[PDB]
Amino acid sequence: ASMKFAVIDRKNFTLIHFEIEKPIKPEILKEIEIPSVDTRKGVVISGRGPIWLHCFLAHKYAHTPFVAVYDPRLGAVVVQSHSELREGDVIDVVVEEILK
Amino acid sequence: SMKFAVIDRKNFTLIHFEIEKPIKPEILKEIEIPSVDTRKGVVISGRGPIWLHCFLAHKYAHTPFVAVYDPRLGAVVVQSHSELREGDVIDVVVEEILKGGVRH
RNA sequence: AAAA
Repeated sequence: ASMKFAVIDRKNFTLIHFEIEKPIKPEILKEIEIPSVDTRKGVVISGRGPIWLHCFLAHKYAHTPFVAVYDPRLGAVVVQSHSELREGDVIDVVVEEILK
Repeated sequence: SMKFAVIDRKNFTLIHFEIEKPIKPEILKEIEIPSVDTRKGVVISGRGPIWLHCFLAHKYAHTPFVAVYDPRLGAVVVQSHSELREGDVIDVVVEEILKGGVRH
């Protein structure tokens, strides 16, 4: 109720975008229901929210080919590469254009 | 462009980074990661992009836990393989730990 | 709290 996920399918990743309605407390990490994804595709995590929410979510998709964190300045920065891409690679995605 | 300060405690290693100027994602290919005592959890702290924080949290996932410093709260546990649970907050004040300047 |  403080938080909601939009899950968008793309060829090479699933986009997971969160929207925080009101300021969250860390106790929420114990209660959050994470979106299920196609585990054969990497994940791009997007949203305006605390660094600890991002780190929590990135860890929760570590079992996928890669995890990329959305930077509105750049695209999605690969922060974990298990089976695909390299850390520091940028995926050319504009999340604002998908959501608008 | 970015340097590390390693602060050894009994309960955790505090890794604090400092950025001299804006970094580019390419830096993640070049960064040398401080080695830690892997039998103690890690607290990550610093002023930098969310992707840097996520990159560092994953690089210390082989330790008992990874906590991310929030100046409003303390160190929020984002990963645990210890008594600590995700969403637990470690009472640290990094601003006070760093007073007087730490060599990076 | 998308460069705590």
